[PDB]
Amino acid sequence: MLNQELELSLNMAFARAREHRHEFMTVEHLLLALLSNPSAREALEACSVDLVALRQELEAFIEQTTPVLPASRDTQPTLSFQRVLQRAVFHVQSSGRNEVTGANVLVAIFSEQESQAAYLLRKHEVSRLDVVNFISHGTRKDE
Amino acid sequence: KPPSMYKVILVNDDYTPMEFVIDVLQKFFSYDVERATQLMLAVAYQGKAICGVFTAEVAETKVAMVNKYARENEHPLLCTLEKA
Ligand SMILES: [NH3+]CCC[NH2+]CCCC[NH2+]CCC[NH3+]
Repeated sequence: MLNQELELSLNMAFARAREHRHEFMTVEHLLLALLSNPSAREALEACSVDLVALRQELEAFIEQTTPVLPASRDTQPTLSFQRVLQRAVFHVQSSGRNEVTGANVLVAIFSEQESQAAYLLRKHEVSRLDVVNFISHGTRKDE
Repeated sequence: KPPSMYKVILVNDDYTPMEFVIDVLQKFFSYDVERATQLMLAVAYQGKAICGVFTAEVAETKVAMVNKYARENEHPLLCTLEKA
């Protein structure tokens, strides 16, 4: 049911997009907003990822690839974005849990193969398993 | 292995009005009248034309939106996407 922390993040990404009159709120918008999500930040820190760089990369990517709306139709979620969020909701429900966290959403991002977000995560050597191990079992740090 | 970029393309058909194609280029591709007109012409002349290059993610959504608009306005305007 999306814990309150996630809602904030989802709202944050959405505002980020509208604020720049972006035609689309993308998966990359989602990830950047997740960097400030405790549940999501913790998993990434546990995976030893340079959050300074990642933020730079995502922000640079969003600016250069996201179409802007003409001064002359509001911001819209990409189909990729919708799948990620729906994937997280489903898995939480199907695994018998009450709330969806940022970490669960983060996990679901790895399923969007052609997303820049999945690519950037792999570039920082973070796989889906690494995040899953940290969430379920001990603070299983990458090392 | 960065995600690949995609060409968003409009295909020519005999039932869609040129006026509608121009509408599409303006509403979804942010083209002005002049640039939109020559792109619709290229579509009619060459059979199809590349209307833009976007990231896979954006391209996928853009194609679905354009086709949805065409269908809602009862036109067969077919929009597709190609890699590279
Ligand atoms: N596609 C069907 C989804 C099935 N989900 C099963 C989740 C079960 C989680 N607990 C597994 C038990 C671990 N020993």
